[PDB]
Amino acid sequence: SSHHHHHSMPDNTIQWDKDADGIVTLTMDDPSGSTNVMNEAYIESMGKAVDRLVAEKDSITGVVVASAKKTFFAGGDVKTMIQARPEDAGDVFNTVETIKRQLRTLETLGKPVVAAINGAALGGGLEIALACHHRIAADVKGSQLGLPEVTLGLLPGGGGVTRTVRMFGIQNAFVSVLAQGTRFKPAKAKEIGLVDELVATVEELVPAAKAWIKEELKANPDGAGVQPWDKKGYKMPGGTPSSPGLAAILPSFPSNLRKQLKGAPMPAPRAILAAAVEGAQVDFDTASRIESRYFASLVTGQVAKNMMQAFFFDLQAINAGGSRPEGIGKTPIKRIGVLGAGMMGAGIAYVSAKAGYEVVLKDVSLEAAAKGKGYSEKLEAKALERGRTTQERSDALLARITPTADAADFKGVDFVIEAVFENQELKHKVFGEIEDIVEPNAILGSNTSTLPITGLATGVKRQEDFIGIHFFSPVDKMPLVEIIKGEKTSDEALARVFDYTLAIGKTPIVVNDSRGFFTSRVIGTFVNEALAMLGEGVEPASIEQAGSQAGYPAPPLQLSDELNLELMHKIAVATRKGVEDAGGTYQPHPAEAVVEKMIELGRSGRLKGAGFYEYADGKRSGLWPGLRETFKSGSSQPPLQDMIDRMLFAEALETQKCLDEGVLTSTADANIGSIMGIGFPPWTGGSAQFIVGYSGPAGTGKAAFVARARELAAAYGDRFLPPESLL
Amino acid sequence: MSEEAFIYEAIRTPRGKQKNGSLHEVKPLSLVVGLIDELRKRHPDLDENLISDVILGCVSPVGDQGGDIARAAVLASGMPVTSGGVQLNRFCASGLEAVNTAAQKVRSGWDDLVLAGGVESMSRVPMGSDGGAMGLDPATNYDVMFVPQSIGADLIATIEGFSREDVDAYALRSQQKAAEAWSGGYFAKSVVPVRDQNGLLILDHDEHMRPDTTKEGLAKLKPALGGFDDVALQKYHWVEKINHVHTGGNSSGIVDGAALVMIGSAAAGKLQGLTPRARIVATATSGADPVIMLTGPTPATRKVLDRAGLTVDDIDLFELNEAFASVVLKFQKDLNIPDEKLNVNGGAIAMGHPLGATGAMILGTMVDELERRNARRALITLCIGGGMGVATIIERV
Amino acid sequence: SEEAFIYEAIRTPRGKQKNGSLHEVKPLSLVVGLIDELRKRHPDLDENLISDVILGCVSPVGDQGGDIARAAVLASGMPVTSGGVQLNRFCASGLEAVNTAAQKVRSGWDDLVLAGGVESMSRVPMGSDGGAMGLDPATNYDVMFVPQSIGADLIATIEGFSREDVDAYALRSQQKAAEAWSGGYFAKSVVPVRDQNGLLILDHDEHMRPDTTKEGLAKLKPAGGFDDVALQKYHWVEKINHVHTGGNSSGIVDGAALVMIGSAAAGKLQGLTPRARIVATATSGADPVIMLTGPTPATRKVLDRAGLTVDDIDLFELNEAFASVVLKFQKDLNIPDEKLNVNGGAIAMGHPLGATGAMILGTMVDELERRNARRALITLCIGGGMGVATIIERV
Ligand SMILES: O=[N+]([O-])c1ccc(S(=O)(=O)O)cc1
Ligand SMILES: O=[N+]([O-])c1ccc(S(=O)(=O)O)cc1
Ligand SMILES: O=[N+]([O-])c1ccc(S(=O)(=O)O)cc1
Ligand SMILES: O=[N+]([O-])c1ccc(S(=O)(=O)O)cc1
Repeated sequence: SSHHHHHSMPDNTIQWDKDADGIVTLTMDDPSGSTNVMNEAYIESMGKAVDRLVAEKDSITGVVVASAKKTFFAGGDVKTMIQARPEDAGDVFNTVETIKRQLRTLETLGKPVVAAINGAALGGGLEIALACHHRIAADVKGSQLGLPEVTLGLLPGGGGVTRTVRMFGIQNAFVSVLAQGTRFKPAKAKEIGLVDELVATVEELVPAAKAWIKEELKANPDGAGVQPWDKKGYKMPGGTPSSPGLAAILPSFPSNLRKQLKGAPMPAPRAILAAAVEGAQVDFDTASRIESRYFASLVTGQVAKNMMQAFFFDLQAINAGGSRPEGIGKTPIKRIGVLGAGMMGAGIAYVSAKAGYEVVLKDVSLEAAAKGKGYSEKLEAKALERGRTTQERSDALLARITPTADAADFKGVDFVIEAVFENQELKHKVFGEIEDIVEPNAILGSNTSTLPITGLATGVKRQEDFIGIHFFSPVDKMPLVEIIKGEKTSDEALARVFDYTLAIGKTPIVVNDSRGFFTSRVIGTFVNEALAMLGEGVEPASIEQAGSQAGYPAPPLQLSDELNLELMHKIAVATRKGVEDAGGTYQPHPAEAVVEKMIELGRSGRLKGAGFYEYADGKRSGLWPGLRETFKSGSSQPPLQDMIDRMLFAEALETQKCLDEGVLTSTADANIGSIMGIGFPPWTGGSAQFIVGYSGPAGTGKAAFVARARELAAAYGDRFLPPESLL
Repeated sequence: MSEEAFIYEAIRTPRGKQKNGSLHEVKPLSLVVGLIDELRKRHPDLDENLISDVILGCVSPVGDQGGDIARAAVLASGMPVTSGGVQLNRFCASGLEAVNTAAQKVRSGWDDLVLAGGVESMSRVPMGSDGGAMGLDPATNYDVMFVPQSIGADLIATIEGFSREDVDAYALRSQQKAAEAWSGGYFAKSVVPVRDQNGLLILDHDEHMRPDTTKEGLAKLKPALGGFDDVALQKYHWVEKINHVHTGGNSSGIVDGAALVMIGSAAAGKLQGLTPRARIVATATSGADPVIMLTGPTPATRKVLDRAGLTVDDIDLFELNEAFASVVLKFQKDLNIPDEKLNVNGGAIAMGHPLGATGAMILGTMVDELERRNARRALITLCIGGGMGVATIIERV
Repeated sequence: SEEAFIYEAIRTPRGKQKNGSLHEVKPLSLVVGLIDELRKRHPDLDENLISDVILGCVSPVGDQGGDIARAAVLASGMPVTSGGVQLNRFCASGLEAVNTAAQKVRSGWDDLVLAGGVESMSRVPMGSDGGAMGLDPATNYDVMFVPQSIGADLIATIEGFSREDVDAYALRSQQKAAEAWSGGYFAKSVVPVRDQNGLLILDHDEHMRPDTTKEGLAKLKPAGGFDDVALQKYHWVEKINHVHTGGNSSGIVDGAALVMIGSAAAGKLQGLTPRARIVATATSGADPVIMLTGPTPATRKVLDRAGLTVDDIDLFELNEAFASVVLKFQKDLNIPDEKLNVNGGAIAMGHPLGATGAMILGTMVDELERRNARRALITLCIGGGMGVATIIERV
């Protein structure tokens, strides 16, 4: 009933102003930061303002909600939400019920309420705007509008689910706005219905809002301040679950979502769909209360804590010079030179020119370098028809990519990114033929998968400017850039590649030099557990199903063909040689027997035409039918959860080893690096968070991770034994 | 144990087709009343006060079929107001479950004479018109891993290795044995033609039958969004691809129909001068996985044979509803059922599957075929959604 | 041969129709919550021995369609062999499910069966299923369909039950229900409803108005041609005295109930204590225009079937659909006033159609044990003119 939490004290965030017409202007200006956010201060501040709008309603004709910041209103207090324990469900429920009670009063005041959206209105901010009767957005660079709480394992618990279903129906609200937390530019926001009007600048917002209140009261006095769903003849778009047109396809919505998530344990889209459908069956207030319960179900959960730790806290520290050297200034980059025009080098030239840099794309012949720039043309021709870029913009993009085969065309290059074959001699030869033509103060980067950077750095004169800049195919999609630090690599170079990573719109992690680095080494334990399971006799279909239901983007056998089993065998030949001649004994992984068995059958992967799958006419066909007879598949039928856990634990344990060996310097880089680089499932929050935030039938936390690891060690092998650092 | 339950009459209507059907203009309440009036015509001197209940299976108790359609049948037919009337819904075996409950009511000794059967006018009340406790609950639908009946049958055929030609062979076989049964006059005394309020004929035959079916005709048919494949394979992770072999010609037909069975004790029949036509030996209920949805009959048939103290060799006639050809083929292969004892007079692929009434229709079919062959025992069973099963064993008197 | 025993009998609180606490709760959730409670009371129960789950539901559409009994089996995680069947005998659906379960136990072809009902009337109002006496004017015109409310008024008119007479019974039920709650009678059987987070939703029958006065009951106003249709059949009465209001009629509420019924062998095999024995069941009825009448021949039948008379029964429990129905039942069989609906009835707590027969069944199971008494008789009136009755004996 009350608009307040309690039923010394928080600060105040809302300014009050009542003009001579009777229009109140609520300006949100939280003094504890540059962005209005949903916290104790706002809840108590809006509580007072809503109480005052009721007490003085005789002398009030309309309300205008505005912001004094760059942004309108952005999100909530993650520092407080990430601490909600299962025993805090009552307080979480009462909070969002209080937050929505204020908006419900503001919404049913009998007077028009207009949102003066200046900057970004994301999450809790858009939920305030949706409580208004009319929304005006200033079309300005940077402004965004959306409800992205699903990307943190939450749901729009401030009426976002209940109101968007009221505005667009169950299907459109779930697909477009809710289930993926889509952010919208103000132009697209007006196109879909989240925003009603647009203005040129922010100075016109408040005056255009009062002009709308004036016309609305004069032209539509009966329905002024009444939302469409608060009218007698309201009909939900697309129908309600009782209407037969929707009840025919509604039972298919959960199964379609189960297909989208590939059976992964992510609870937020499931809860959003339930709250939406259950809400459409009842009145607005009962629907809003159901929305609160599903919100308290997610905030007190473990997956939401993993996502909030990874995509909020961990990502903020990385993007704020967390791993970047401190006392290093900037050094802008003029022209880029890319050695090699494969799907890697041609993709590096695309993202470098998509950011605005001039690129020189060298290969062996002009015939191949022109096919390297042809990788950027196809990604531009597709962007023209879909409508993301313009014609004058796509022409200026490809014009920065000058393909060549002449080593002399690298004159005037201050950033070198090599992407040729993984051969230490070839890289020594390639960098030796280029180090004297480029600038003296250039960056010499090497897109390397496994070869140590210290060894590669011997074949150049200035070893300070030699560094590993590991990209991921396809470069136009993968957002991580693994930056490797050789022994002779200088801190000054770390920053220049760090800043280059942010310039192309990518996320950096700093890694110390060692074979496998962090991404390739950890993803090796992922494919090795699946190949071992295949040799042990597990069904190939069950293996891929376990990899998809675990949360990975690509199943492991499918990924092995993309990685090419010729490269996998070579890595074992080198790793076996670096221990035998070093005066030791090599314990070969059981997956190596499966690797060589496929090589012997002439099935090295997708590059050579046939691997674990078959590949007719480019696209991938089904599994190779002879795979079952080759490995006696079916004789081993372990639990699916054991297959899933063996893949998750192999990477989680190997990640802890990298943190032990000093390969990674922070848990934040371990999480984002695992998620964005090798595709570790987002619901885990990273292969390091997977340990401390583990949950299963055994228990919760690091203690339960160890217990489940020892359970796998008893039945599968020693490699699932936790290191001392976790004991 | 206590009292023994006997079948005294078991009739049904012709099954009118869905598209341009002859029974589409007939309210389902009238289909039941018509069978009630036929029982009166066969026994004019019966004291209807002894009838203590009317139990009708109905999977979609909505619209023309809502409001306890069994009670409306008691009142509309002018039956004694003390004769009760109750609708039940166990999906596909609602018809047989009604007969089973009627027999179990007589066995308990607290009911003498009971009418039982089912009704389903699928051309007027389509499947799913009742909504669904799970259909509108996405939180439950998500967790229970729900897969429709058709995709389970495609999966059953994929696992057990039944090709498109294999299931189309059984479909042709059912179309033949049904046409042979109609020509031989096997159904003439139990299929009661539907007539209007003026006595004019509306339908006298199962008009869904396609008696001129050929192996080539079934091969030309096509298999019937959603994502239920990705859901089914998430549970059966060892299966790569589902082979969609089922079409509109190898699956049961959408039809309208009704069925009525009169069940009572031996004292009830002797008191009313009724000749027992068969005896209910045993019933049972079991099932298997809910995603495959259709492997329910297998443990239900074993549990009813184990209860009656019989084996597969002791059963003269097997009657399994032809919801999908792969389900019958699996049931045949698993129990090693002789092909000369299984659905000998055709099944739902030829004549139709009026959900709530199918159980009582195929029960009355075996009561007649046992007398015509002068055989001893018959076993009737049906698959059900969620992985349910209901089996019944009868013995000719 | 086999005897049927009641091992557990629980129910949810009954949430009212207007601004009710259970309006946001799916009727499927109500049944699952009762299943989770039976598991808590017997965690080492082998659920594979449960062969069927029989639920009564008068309006099986929307949230209550698609065989809600089967959904309670799958959603709760019970074995897929546990059956699941929904039935509908109007107001007796709850008691019919219990009786049918007991009859399936006696036949020997069922070992352990759950039985009960569910009716979320605030989400699925009665009549949502349609019916063959509204969409078919030909049969409606012939059977002389008259609602239950008018038959109750007609019963009071014929029997001489004044407006003060029926309101006196309404006050009597409100008092006896408040006394039973405060006395802790319902503490063990009424299972409070909670959400997905364990937060409390409802823990009491909120339709109760325990501060009711006879002065306030007389302030109430009573509840299409049905008056003339009824008198066409009952031509000896000139006018129908409308005496029933929302204060002396049953309450429209949400709720569910569950009963565990099985054989003595199944009870021993699973370590369950039998709380009562189902002696006999019976069905009958009377005229379909006055409708409600029907319990009286159904009660005489179950008494004659068990070789018992009125003087052999310790407690009588008849559903308080309308006040005149209970007063007519009490007048006919000459029920002592202190034996009838001793812990209150539907007038105070509610009548969730599909589950009511199973709620009053469990209410008598508790009161027999609380008083250390022998027998009790449970019955309900039904639309269309039916009626079912059950006699239980304490063990
Ligand atoms: O952002 N929040 O969800 C939030 C909830 C509760 C509180 S408070 O109860 O500590 O005032 C503050 C912020
Ligand atoms: O609404 N909320 O997200 C919320 C989070 C945490 C807390 S608590 O930890 O202060 O109990 C209260 C409310
Ligand atoms: O700016 N952001 O990246 C952002 C992410 C999530 C949220 S929310 O989940 O708290 O609504 C708000 C803002
Ligand atoms: O893809 N792989 O199978 C793979 C195996 C081992 C290594 S490692 O020796 O560098 O750790 C890297 C990659």
